[PDB]
Amino acid sequence: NAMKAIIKEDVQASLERYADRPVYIHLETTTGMTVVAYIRNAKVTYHQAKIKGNGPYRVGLKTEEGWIYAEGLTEYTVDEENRLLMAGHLPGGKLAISLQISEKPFTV
Amino acid sequence: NAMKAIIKEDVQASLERYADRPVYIHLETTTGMTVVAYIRNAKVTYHQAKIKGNGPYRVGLKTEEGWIYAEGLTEYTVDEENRLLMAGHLPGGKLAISLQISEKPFTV
Repeated sequence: NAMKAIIKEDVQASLERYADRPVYIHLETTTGMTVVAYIRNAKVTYHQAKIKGNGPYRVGLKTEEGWIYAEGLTEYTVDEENRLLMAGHLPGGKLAISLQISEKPFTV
Repeated sequence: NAMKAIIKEDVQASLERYADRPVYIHLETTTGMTVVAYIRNAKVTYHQAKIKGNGPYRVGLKTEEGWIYAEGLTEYTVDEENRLLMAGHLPGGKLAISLQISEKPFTV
């Protein structure tokens, strides 16, 4: 739980860090928890990235020929492996989301 | 709305059709609708694929070095462009999901 409330500018700086080179992505949505949609270790290269909103937040990544988008993000951290981990959880709607970016495949 | 109730064996046959060659994927989850998670035109090559359950259904695709998974699918079709379109909608929980596979990028 090194997760901390999102600091917009720090996340933006972190996203630009991983732009223009191949990275692995984990994008998952859960509900009430049961998994709804899940993509793990999708390999992509994005050239533009932006975190928007004032809380919760939404992140959009423009890939080679597509898009990766996540809304409802409220917390994050950059771990010892330098992986940008972001997440959000709405206790009322019982909805959770996770978007993680790493230079290496996600395992355990 | 050419969407029709899922026929497990037909979907399975369709999934195996796109296995082992590069395809484009659209995977999206929405709620109450507002988009929650979205990946459009992710390019992947999956070697194993299976639709499970008895209704709703869940589809798992094993990619080169990751996974694509969607639960709550109830309807589908294969359109004129030979694209496998699948979706599910839970009016009670106000949750929707879409998983689409195509040999070409998704546009309009």
